[PDB]
Amino acid sequence: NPEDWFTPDTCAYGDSNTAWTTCTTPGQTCYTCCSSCFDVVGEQACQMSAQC
Repeated sequence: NPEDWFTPDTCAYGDSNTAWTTCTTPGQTCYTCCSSCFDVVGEQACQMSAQC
């Protein structure tokens, strides 16, 4: 679940919500943020949910 998979050690975000939602919206970092803000478990779950 996308609170759990959050890796703030490398995500410039303090909220797993704001993080996931960045990764699933057009910004500077949509789909790729799934990789650079979540563990591999959250990555695939985000990269399958991430539509810019």
